[PDB]
Amino acid sequence: MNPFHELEPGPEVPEVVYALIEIPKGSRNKYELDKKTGLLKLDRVLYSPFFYPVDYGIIPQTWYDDGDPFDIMVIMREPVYPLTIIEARPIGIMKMEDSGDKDWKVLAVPVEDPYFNDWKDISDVPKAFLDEIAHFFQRYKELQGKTTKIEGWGNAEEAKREILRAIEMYKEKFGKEE
Amino acid sequence: MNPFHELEPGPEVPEVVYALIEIPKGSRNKYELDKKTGLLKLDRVLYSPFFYPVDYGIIPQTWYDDGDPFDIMVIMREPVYPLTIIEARPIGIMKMEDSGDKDWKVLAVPVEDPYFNDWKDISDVPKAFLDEIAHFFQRYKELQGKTTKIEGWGNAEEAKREILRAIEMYKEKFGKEE
Amino acid sequence: MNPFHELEPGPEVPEVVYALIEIPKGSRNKYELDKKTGLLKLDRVLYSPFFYPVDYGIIPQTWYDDGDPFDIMVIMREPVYPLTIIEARPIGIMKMEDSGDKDWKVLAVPVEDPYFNDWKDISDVPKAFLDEIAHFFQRYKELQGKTTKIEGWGNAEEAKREILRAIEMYKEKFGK
Amino acid sequence: MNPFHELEPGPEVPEVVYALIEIPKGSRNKYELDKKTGLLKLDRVLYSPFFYPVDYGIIPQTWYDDGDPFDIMVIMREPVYPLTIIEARPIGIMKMEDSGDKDWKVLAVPVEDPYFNDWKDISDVPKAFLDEIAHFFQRYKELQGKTTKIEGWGNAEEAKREILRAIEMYKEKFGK
Amino acid sequence: MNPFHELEPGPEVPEVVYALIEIPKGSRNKYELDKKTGLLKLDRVLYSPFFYPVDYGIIPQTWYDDGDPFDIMVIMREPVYPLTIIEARPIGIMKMEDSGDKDWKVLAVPVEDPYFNDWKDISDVPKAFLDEIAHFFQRYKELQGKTTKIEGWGNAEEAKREILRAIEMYKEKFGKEE
Amino acid sequence: MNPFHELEPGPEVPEVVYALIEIPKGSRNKYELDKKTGLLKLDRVLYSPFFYPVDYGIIPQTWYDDGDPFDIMVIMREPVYPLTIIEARPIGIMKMEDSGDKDWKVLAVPVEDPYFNDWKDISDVPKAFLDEIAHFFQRYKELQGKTTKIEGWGNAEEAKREILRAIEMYKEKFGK
Ligand SMILES: [Mg+2]
Ligand SMILES: [Mg+2]
Ligand SMILES: [Mg+2]
Ligand SMILES: [Mg+2]
Ligand SMILES: [Mg+2]
Ligand SMILES: [Mg+2]
Ligand SMILES: [Mg+2]
Ligand SMILES: [Mg+2]
Ligand SMILES: [Mg+2]
Ligand SMILES: [Mg+2]
Ligand SMILES: [Mg+2]
Ligand SMILES: [Mg+2]
Ligand SMILES: [Mg+2]
Ligand SMILES: [Mg+2]
Ligand SMILES: [Mg+2]
Ligand SMILES: [Mg+2]
Ligand SMILES: [Mg+2]
Ligand SMILES: [Mg+2]
Ligand SMILES: [Mg+2]
Ligand SMILES: [Mg+2]
Ligand SMILES: [Mg+2]
Repeated sequence: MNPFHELEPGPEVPEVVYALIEIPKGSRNKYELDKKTGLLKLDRVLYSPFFYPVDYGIIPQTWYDDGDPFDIMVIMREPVYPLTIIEARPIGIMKMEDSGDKDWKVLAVPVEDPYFNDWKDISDVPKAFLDEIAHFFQRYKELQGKTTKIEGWGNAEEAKREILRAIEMYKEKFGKEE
Repeated sequence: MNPFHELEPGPEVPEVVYALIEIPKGSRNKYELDKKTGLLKLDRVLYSPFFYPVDYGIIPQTWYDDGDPFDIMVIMREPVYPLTIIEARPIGIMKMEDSGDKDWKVLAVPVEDPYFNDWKDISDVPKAFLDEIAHFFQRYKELQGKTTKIEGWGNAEEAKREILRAIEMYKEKFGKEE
Repeated sequence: MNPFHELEPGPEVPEVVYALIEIPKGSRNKYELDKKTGLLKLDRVLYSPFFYPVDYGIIPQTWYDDGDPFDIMVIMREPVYPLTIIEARPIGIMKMEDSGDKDWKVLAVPVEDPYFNDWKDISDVPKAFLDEIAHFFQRYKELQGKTTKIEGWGNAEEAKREILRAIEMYKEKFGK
Repeated sequence: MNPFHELEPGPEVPEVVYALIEIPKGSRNKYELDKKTGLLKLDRVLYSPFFYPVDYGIIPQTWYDDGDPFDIMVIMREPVYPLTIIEARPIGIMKMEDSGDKDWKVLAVPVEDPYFNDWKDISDVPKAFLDEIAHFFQRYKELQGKTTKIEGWGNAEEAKREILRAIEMYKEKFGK
Repeated sequence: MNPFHELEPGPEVPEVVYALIEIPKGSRNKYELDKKTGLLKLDRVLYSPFFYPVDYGIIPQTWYDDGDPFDIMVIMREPVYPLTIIEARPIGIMKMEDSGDKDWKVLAVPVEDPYFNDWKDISDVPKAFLDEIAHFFQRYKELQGKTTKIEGWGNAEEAKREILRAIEMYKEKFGKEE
Repeated sequence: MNPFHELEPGPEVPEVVYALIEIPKGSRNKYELDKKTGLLKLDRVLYSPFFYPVDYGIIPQTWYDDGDPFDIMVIMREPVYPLTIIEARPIGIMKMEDSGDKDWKVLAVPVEDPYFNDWKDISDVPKAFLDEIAHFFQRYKELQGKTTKIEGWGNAEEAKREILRAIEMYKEKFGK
């Protein structure tokens, strides 16, 4: 019944994916999906007084180079609740290494918030906002002794290539028969 | 595992029903239950800076003329979280057409909040509050080009007739064997 | 000390003005600065479940055709508290009438939030956001039996010429 | 400017009074207006996980048997910010003693929230809500070793006669 | 699919247990897990303007003398959402009778909030905080006519004995085969 | 009335000081008291998704090496509103430089929250909490290109000697 395994990656992949939100914007508690049960679990409380700048979660039925479900960040005006499904349009991708692992993260906007109707690529996002997101990931685990390195941002096309790669990695990981 | 299908319509229908809340009072995000999975899903962000004036959701194992689960609005002092069950006493019904469809909505109070112990019928509700609810539905989809028409309010008896009709429509819709 | 009279209209008028916020984004309570004392006052509770879509207030030492200080709307990500001063860059103006009075409202962004650094004119705002603000003013007083008429949006140059006109109306009214 | 002394008790005393809110509904921090400066001050943090069930404050230019401004409770759907003025219609009065002093508290509704238009007397309030307010005052200082004694609720006519008495106590105390 | 039955009591019982949170700190709504479905349900609205001083919930696969899942209180700086799993370190136990029933409650801290790293026993908690918790339970059902009696606090060792007893009572209650 | 100048530094300096809060815990908006008028002003929005980990403000009638009122951080469970006065017991001091200026900050607890009754010195604070505060100041202005240097934490005795020094700097600056 774990929604990570049960939900499809999206209704029109990779143009529109499902984002399963784990962490609402504004939260200092780092939630994740419990792997066994699919419940929400507290992974940690962030060691610094930082908050997630985006709603944050995973794309169902994906896996990635870092040995986790593929991360997705959805820009929401009003945060959602954990375990909410958002139909999301990928617009770019944050390129980072986290303790040496290729922990990249899709950046997306909600299809059904008209505020974002003309946001289709990484160039549509205010620079200071991209900088704030990157800085969060650069520093949020500094007090835990972790080395993170932000490479930069890729465009919507690159995000979509990576989503398709992650859908394939899930099939290989869990032995899914086409 | 979709709670819309699994939960009973109520413990003492139609005098007391279960309200499965999708949208907490105060939310501009319009959540609904995903039909396939039963997870919470973002349907849309409202196009106007309005908020749901009531906790809003559905009665399990109901269906209605508009091709959806039967809508219920519960008056709560402190909003609940999405996917919370409230034992609710129907006190009236909002009569409206939404794009030509008979989209009526039960108005109810929580059985277990003593604040509302003497609220048993539509006449117990402040007029301005009924007007605020009606006005929300009159205008919340105006920027989406939708025609809605508020007819008025029915009493507790009429709400209860409609609940029993909706319980029957669900059985017919999903081929339930008595 | 009544901040409407004590504060200047801005540090670099009309390119940068001071916005004295009365109503934080997200409020359904309609607060105003009390004319007499300068304290925050509850004017009303909105009759509908609407909330202010922007941080809303006044430009100090202004007056306007509707017999009030000139209104200003500041787009803020995190709302401020009532009676907070924000250095604000006008980027456009909502043209409307309220109960038959000309009641236009400046739209502005905070100078000191870098998110908005490239917002300089009305074309920089998402359409749907302008539509949501206009719709709020179109309908928020409907249950009070009041009529508003929304004309549309003017640009930053219009907004600035209106700010100057409102500064001179304050001198006309209170000056001397 | 100390608003307790500067503001009038009301626009139409005792039918409509001004409530100067100190504590928004939902607070566990007990704020007061500082006697000296008129700024908001933290008096204490309540010793128990209780929150004020009403917007709580004072009527300006009043005094009372307990050596404080006369207390007022305003029922608000959305809480206000501290130091907000609310035009309030008294509808009853909580009769209690606090540490042996007569410390009654007016119960009022906002004139400008139409939700409360038909709330005019103590019989218009749900019983359970009156019970919750009384229980708050019965127990909120228990861990401080303080004794409160709740007598019961008086009606709107009592409340108004007490407001007039408190207005005259302010003149007795500060008058001249 | 009821997580009370599906989740294990903890990853390292009784030193570390899972706390399944029902009620976030700050809530006046008293939520519980629906027994049949595992959904969140509104049990009541508290009759007084009190709020839960701790995140409050249950340890999975436990049962207690009072005929309920064993209660656990987790001290969180930022409240979690209902149905969140917290890995929790027991540090003491609140001893109370509620309408004559032995309704004791584990007090615990999150393993993964470093703020609490040196909280290991009841003596690490500020006295006023223990007093506030006890006073809440002493008075929160006073308007419902219920007699509650707070005995005091036991230490971490006693809390852990009681957790193991509750794990056994669950096996006996639901006929679990070792 | 500008509370920075009007309020005294404390009721029992330096054992108990008045903290005039500018920024509630949890804010990303950086508010300050306006030097001119004493109103709350938005100085900036922090460039990163950081929030103030403490209620943050100033001690009235103090001045400091960095050309500002002396900063104070009050640990509060429930944040206060801006411009609230809190009676605060200093328990330590964050030693840092900001853009090359000595910009130390008192750490204090509220006298009137019994939760903190046994917090009297810097050793009473959880390590991780001191680390989180220091890290906030280490990184919160990084995207503004500003350099801060965190030296470490001093104890209650240091903090109190600094408060006295800051009280005398105010007299040096404004005195007369
Ligand atoms: Mg994750
Ligand atoms: Mg990682
Ligand atoms: Mg990853
Ligand atoms: Mg629905
Ligand atoms: Mg419809
Ligand atoms: Mg319907
Ligand atoms: Mg007008
Ligand atoms: Mg107007
Ligand atoms: Mg006209
Ligand atoms: Mg106007
Ligand atoms: Mg007294
Ligand atoms: Mg008293
Ligand atoms: Mg006496
Ligand atoms: Mg009194
Ligand atoms: Mg329970
Ligand atoms: Mg019990
Ligand atoms: Mg129990
Ligand atoms: Mg400096
Ligand atoms: Mg500095
Ligand atoms: Mg230097
Ligand atoms: Mg400084």
